Amino acid sequence: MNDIVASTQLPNTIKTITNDLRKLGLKKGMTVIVHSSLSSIGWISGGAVAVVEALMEVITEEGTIIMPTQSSDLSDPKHWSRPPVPEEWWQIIRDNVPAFEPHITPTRAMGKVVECFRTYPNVVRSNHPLGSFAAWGRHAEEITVNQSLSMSLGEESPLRKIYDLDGYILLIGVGYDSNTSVGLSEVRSGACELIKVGAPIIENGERVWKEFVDMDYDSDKFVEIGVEFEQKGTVTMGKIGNAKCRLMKQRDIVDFGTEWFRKK
Amino acid sequence: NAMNDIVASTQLPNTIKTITNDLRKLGLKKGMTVIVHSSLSSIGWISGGAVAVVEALMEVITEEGTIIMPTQSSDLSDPKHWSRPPVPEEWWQIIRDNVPAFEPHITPTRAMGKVVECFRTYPNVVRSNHPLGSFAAWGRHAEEITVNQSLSMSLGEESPLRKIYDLDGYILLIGVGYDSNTSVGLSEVRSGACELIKVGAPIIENGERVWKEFVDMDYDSDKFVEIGVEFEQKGTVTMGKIGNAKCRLMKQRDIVDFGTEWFRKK
Ligand SMILES: CC(=O)SCCNC(=O)CCNC(=O)[C@H](O)C(C)(C)COP(=O)(O)OP(=O)(O)OC[C@H]1O[C@@H](n2cnc3c(N)ncnc32)[C@H](O)[C@@H]1OP(=O)(O)O
Ligand SMILES: CC(=O)SCCNC(=O)CCNC(=O)[C@H](O)C(C)(C)COP(=O)(O)OP(=O)(O)OC[C@H]1O[C@@H](n2cnc3c(N)ncnc32)[C@H](O)[C@@H]1OP(=O)(O)O
Ligand SMILES: [Cl-]
Ligand SMILES: [Cl-]
Repeated sequence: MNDIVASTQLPNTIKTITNDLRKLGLKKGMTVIVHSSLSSIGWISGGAVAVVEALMEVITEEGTIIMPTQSSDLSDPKHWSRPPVPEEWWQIIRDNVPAFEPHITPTRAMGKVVECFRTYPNVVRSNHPLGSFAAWGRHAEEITVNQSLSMSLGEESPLRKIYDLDGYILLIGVGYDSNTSVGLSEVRSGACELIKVGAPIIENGERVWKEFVDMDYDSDKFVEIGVEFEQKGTVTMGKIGNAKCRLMKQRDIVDFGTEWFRKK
Repeated sequence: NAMNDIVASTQLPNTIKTITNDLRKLGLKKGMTVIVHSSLSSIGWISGGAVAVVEALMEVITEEGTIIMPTQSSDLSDPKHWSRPPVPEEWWQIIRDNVPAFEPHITPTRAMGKVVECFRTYPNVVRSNHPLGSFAAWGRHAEEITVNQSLSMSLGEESPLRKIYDLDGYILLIGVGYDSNTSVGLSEVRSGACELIKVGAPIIENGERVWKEFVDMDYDSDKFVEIGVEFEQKGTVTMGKIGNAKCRLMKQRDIVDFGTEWFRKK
């Protein structure tokens, strides 16, 4: 916090952030999926809330804002790597981990900006226990509704609805390893193996541990993809405060990513 | 490596069930009024994290009891007085003109913890109207406790601390000490322990952002830990473990009355 204060000349505000966003190319009526690091911007008067109102101010109710709202805490611990756990636990976890509930389940590894956004009124969340998304504005409903359990990031997912709407991805202080849209590139190219997975859901107002199948998604290659993608000079770059940001068409990068994965 | 440590220091995973046992053996029970302060990590590894702890509390207290937690948002306060991290005066007036108004369902808390962030978003959980020192509550007296908080004297005789007092309710500390024990700020108000300062914050007055100036105590938890140590000598605090976390259950009137008397004796 001390550092963030020191590295900032004047405070970022809803107004400054809003300028920065417009200079960069965000505009009224656009569809955008947003990924962010709050600290990278520098000190902000209002933190997470300011970044959310600024996005809202620029895009407006006639535009649409989406953000990933992933809750991997709820996943089968068999496959747990980041931190791992003893096999005696596994079956206890499956039998006791609380079911997914849109309004309730916290995100993990998404950031304060996402935590703040998902609790806003009129912001709606998709129905996936592990790979949900939240959306606001004009196509909120259409984007978040009827996500399939299997293939969370596939052709029945919000990623594809953003694709069909020819929308944009915005990266604030983060690189391609956070660019969830490229998962759809994975699916479309068959980049990863399938695995049997599970999660807890409310089936008939009744907790149930549901097994189903998904890709072993891997953002390991995303950064590489992004570097080679940017050689085409189709990404807009500029600062929000101190943060290096990026604005691109989602179709652009998803299509590049599909072709890239195949070329291997 | 923290998540790693927490896992390593845990024998079997904490769950809604285990946490609920521990609460009951400690003395939490149906129909009780309780203000809860916590460190999630202190418990050890929990299947479901914050959500587990929240459900466990509801499971024990039930809709016939009441749960309260502080939902403070000091981010929104006049930067003149900022100490923890400070900011150049050139900013100060900009901050007052631009920092977003408080909104109960919107404004994140600062320094309260994941358990509070999770709690305040639960349905049926209602939050008081203060832009800096709000509280959130659930169950039988949720409404009565959180309603009509005065601007000035946030933690005073028009605050939720007092409503908890009148109800003869409890304080629960999970993995945290008396420096987190917000109730004692009533003791401060009752005893006149701190100076009064002209403060401000941004509110929605008529669907309209307004910077409001008003007056409060310069509240100081610096002495709480000392107060707590001397308080516990009377042996009226119940102690026990939730997972790995050393916990404490006491009657709020007990500690607030001791605290009022303590502060005066000086
Ligand atoms: C394959 C896939 O799809 S990947 C999943 C998609 N992922 C995403 O979209 C998330 C992408 N973002 C990231 O990965 C980021 O690196 C993060 C969020 C993980 C980490 O970024 P951070 O800035 O460290 O975290 P975050 O954005 O939550 O903001 C919190 C930090 O901002 C800082 N902060 C607090 N208040 C303020 C303020 N007023 N002004 C500026 N900074 C502040 C604090 O440092 C805080 O950290 P703390 O929680 O340790 O106090
Ligand atoms: C006088 C007054 O009015 S002041 C007091 C008002 N405030 C309060 O009552 C707050 C009381 N609590 C405190 O003071 C504590 O020190 C805190 C909350 C500030 C810090 O406690 P922590 O345990 O570090 O954090 P918190 O309670 O948010 O728990 C989240 C942490 O638990 C850990 N965690 C995450 N998942 C799990 C899990 N399944 N199991 C266990 N731990 C987990 C993580 O470290 C997380 O922190 P990070 O993810 O940011 O690294
Ligand atoms: Cl668009
Ligand atoms: Cl008195």
